[PDB]
This record gives sequence, structure tokens and C-alpha cells, in this order.
Amino acid sequence: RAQARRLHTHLARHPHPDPTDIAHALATTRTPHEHRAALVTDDHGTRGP
Amino acid sequence: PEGLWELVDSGTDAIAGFPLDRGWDVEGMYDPAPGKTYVKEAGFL
Amino acid sequence: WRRRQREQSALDDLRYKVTWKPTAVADGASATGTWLVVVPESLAGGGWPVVVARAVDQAGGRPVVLSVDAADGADRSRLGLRIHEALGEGPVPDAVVSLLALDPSALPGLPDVPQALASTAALVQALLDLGLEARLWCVTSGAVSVSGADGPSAPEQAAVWGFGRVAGLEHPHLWAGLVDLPPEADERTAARLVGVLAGAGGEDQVALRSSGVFVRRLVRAPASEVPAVRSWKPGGTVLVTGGTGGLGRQVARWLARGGADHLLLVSRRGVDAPGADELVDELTDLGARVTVAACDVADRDAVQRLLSEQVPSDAPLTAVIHTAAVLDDGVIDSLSPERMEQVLRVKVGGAVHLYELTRESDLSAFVLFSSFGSTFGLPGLGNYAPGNAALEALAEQWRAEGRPATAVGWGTWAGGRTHGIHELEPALATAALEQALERDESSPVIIDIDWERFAVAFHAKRPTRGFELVPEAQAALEAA
Ligand SMILES: Nc1ncnc2c1ncn2[C@@H]1O[C@H](COP(=O)(O)OP(=O)(O)O)[C@@H](O)[C@H]1OP(=O)(O)O
Repeated sequence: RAQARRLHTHLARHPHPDPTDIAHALATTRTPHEHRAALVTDDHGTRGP
Repeated sequence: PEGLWELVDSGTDAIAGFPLDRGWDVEGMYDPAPGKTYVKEAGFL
Repeated sequence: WRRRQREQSALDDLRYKVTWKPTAVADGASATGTWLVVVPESLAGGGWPVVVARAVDQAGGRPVVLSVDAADGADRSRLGLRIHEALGEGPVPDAVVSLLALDPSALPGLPDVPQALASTAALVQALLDLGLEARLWCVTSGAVSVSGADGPSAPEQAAVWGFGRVAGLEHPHLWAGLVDLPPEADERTAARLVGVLAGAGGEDQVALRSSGVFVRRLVRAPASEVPAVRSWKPGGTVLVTGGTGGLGRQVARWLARGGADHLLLVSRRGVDAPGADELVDELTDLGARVTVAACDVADRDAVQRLLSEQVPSDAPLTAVIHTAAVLDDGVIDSLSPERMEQVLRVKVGGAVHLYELTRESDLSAFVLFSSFGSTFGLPGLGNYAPGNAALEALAEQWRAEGRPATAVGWGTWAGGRTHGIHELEPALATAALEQALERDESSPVIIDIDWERFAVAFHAKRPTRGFELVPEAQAALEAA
């Protein structure tokens, strides 16, 4: 939950980041820990909520 | 590091009183000679 | 020898004070939904309101700027109409932010009540009336002094802090806490403010400054190791307000028992009080020149003429003990500005009038008798706390001006808090005040506590982290 909140705050202060780049960075450059979650949507209006 | 940058760029002075949870006798170890100190604030984590 | 050592041990076992522990700037969270900001219209768009509105704006919350007229803030029902119509046609607020305490002015019609305290009372009971579930936060500027670098704390916001502390212990859900702010408004400080406001809780009593963030806690301050200086000598005339009462009786007989030249007791009734003759007989038995007066200390003219006509010319005034006020108990629902006016007319008006009539005669000391309710807060003490809280801030204001003031906080003297705090014996309390007087302690807290029961009960009434630096408190908390 803290990770999700931190990512939301980080994305709030950014001028229109590329979602595929964020997906690549999250998938590759971060360790896969035990408790996992995923957001799969094709529109940039639901990821924030 | 971004915290460091926004701190230093804003000119903030990050010096405050001694910690109280570390067990120091902060009220007693202040004396502006034998085994005391004359400073009551510094940069602390 | 052994008696003195045992007495000193038992007396230092019941010494306390309040301090401001620095703490790390929390990461915080994001503001959710809509937050209802209420502001005085006297400020208009100046400093803090616009900046905190922006801060909640970029924090993810929805600001609701609610300007309030000075007269409108006093009435609870009118404030209820205003908040309902401002909040109308929209969702309920997640939290309420009160800048009402920022106004440095008195209440017209009730001149000895600050607009800050009346506005805060109106806001809390209006939110009770509306049934809203929004957590309430109240922000103050220059309400407390965390260190010597700070300036003197004002009395009005100190009264607000006392009122909030007592209110929180009986409305945990509505009342979240208070957040002091520095004098000037800055974007970084407001960002930290919205961060702490959005936090989970626990840090109810905090202050923000340029150096960092501090939280109010209680610590033991035993006087065994503190050296003494400027020993106590009640020379000359010594004024004691409310001498006929209980606390006045105890302090008067303590003064007489050793080095008393003249004791000027002041009360509304005086000789007519139930036991004035019996009291003055024993009081003059110790060689004390007693002239019990019959006058109210609230009105300026009465004290002005009493300091001129009733003072002996052979004994200038040295000490002024202020331990007189009306016990107007009242629950948060029944509080009204008139009850606060009549309480503050004596608790604050008498003290400030006595102080102001001085500055022509040197005083050895100027004692003020605050209650432990100001430090802690107890259920039902809605009207009792604010005057006690303002008394300290008056004290630091006087030391800033450079006079020998004291704001001694008292527990329950042995003469409705049977749970927790035990009854202080009179002699022990008098000795504690005696040893605190020469040590120049600006805010001692002489209270007896059994932490087996007090800490757990206080946590059950409301969880808090104020009693963490006291080892007995931590032992009691972690025991359960
Ligand atoms: N406005 C005022 N001016 C002067 N003395 C006052 C006062 N309001 C209250 N007191 C004193 O405050 C004293 C309080 O006694 P009390 O037992 O009611 O409270 P307490 O327990 O703190 O002493 C009373 O003796 C009262 O004097 P009267 O007995 O003459 O009323």
C-alpha cells in the first residue's frame, strides 16, 4: 500500500509520463517481492483511481 | 537526493534541538565546563 | 535527616513538566476528496489561508474556502447555517481545517473572551449539531514555545490549545488535534502542514517551525539535582487572591509559617466568607499582619485602589499569588460564550490587571495557579481548561517582558477525579511549590499519579503518545 501511494504521488508531479515506460521500469528495474499487485488498462483515466 | 536538493536550494537550515528518545540527559548536559557542552542543537537523524 | 531525605524522595517522585520533543518529518500522504477550510474574513486573502488552500489543492484534496465574518463566528447556530449553506450542493467533507484561531482580537460585548476560543467552541458544537463525521483540525500561529528561540506564546491561542486538549478526550472521532504554525506563511511549511493533516493520527499535539517539527510530551523533572538560587523570602506585603477558599487558605498559612511580614488576602466576600475569622486567627497566630479584603479582583478600579489604600506603607508588595476563580463546570454541549466570559473575567482578568497595575513596584515573584486539566485535560472540564492554559502563555509573555512570573500547575489538593490522580497532601504541595520557586522553573507540574491506572485509563479514553518519555507510562502501556 505504501508503494502504491508513493507511486501515485510521484506520478501526480510529472507532466504526462509515458505509461509503457513506467510499465517497463516497474517490471524490470524493481525486485518481484511476495505480495504483488497489477494494473491492466488501456486508457489513461483509470490508472490513477 | 531530491530531498537534499529541495532542502539546499530553498536555503533551509536543518539544525534543531537534541534528540530526546536517545536516553541523553539533555536538560542536564547543557552548561554555557568540566564535562558539559555549550551547544543545544545540531543536525540529527 | 532521614525524615528530610524521605520527604525529598517522595516529593521528587511527583514532579513533572511538559516539553516539545523534536521528531522526524513524516513522509505523509495525499489529501483525499474535499477538505472544508474555515477562515476569518478579517484576514481576507492574506497569508496563511491562501497558502494552505493551495497546499491542499496540490495535495490532491478539494479546497472549500469559507470566509466567516467576525461576529458570525461567535454564534454556534449562525455558524451552523453558514457552514450548511457553504457545504450545500456537494459531498460531505472528509476533514475540516480551522484557521479561526488566527484572529488576534477580543469578543465585542464579552470583552474578556478571545475571538479565537469562542470561534473554536462555536465550530466544534456546530459540527456536533450538523452530525458530520469529518475529523476536525485547528491551526494556530504562535500558540506555544517549543524552545528558547521562539518568542512568547500568546494567551488566546493557548486558551484554544487547552480547550482543544480537553475536548479531544471526550470527542475522539470529531477532534483530531491541533497544529501550531510559525509566524509567517511559507509554501514548504504549508506542504508539511497538509502532510501531517492527512496522516493517520496519534500526533494530535504538534508544532511546526523553520528548524523542524515538534510534538508535545510530558517528562519527569525531579528537583533533587538542580542547584538552588535566590531563596524564598516572603518579605513585605504579599497579596493572595481568594484567600478565604481552600487553596488560598493553604498558601496563606504556608506563607505565614516562615518569614511573612504582611499577608493581604483578597476575596469577593472576605470577612463574610465561611471561616474568615477562624482562618485569620490562626494566620495571625504566626506573627502575620493580616488584613482580609472584600472586593473582586476582576474590575481594574478595585485592584487599583486596593494597591494604593489597603497596602501598608511599611511593607512594599513583593509577591502576588493568584489562586481565585469560579468553578463553572460544564460539558461541551452546554458551553456558551457567557460562561467563558464569567470564568475568564476572574481567571485571566484578575491576573492581567494585577500584573499591569505593577511595573511601578518591584515584585519578588508572581505566581499563577494553573490546573493539571490544562496539561492533560479531563472529561467534563470544558470551561475549566482554557483559563488555566492561558495563564502559562501569560507567564512566558511576562518573562519575555522580564518579570519574575510562574505558572505552577497543580493536581488535586486534599481538600471529581478520584480515578488516577491522588489527592496531594497540603504540606507536600506547599514544599513542592517552595522548592520550585527559587529554582526559577517557568512551568512546573506538581501532580501525584498512579500510572498503573492513570495511563491505561487515559489511553482507553483516547489513544495518545504524550506519555512516552515517562518510563512508568511506557511500562503501564506495554504491560497491557
Ligand atoms: N472574582 C473574584 N475576585 C476575588 N476572589 C474571587 C473571585 N471569584 C472567586 N474568588 C475566590 O475564589 C475562592 C475559591 O474558593 P473555592 O474553594 O470556591 O475554589 P478553590 O478550591 O480553588 O479555592 C473563593 O474563596 C472566592 O472568594 P469568595 O469566597 O469571597 O467568593
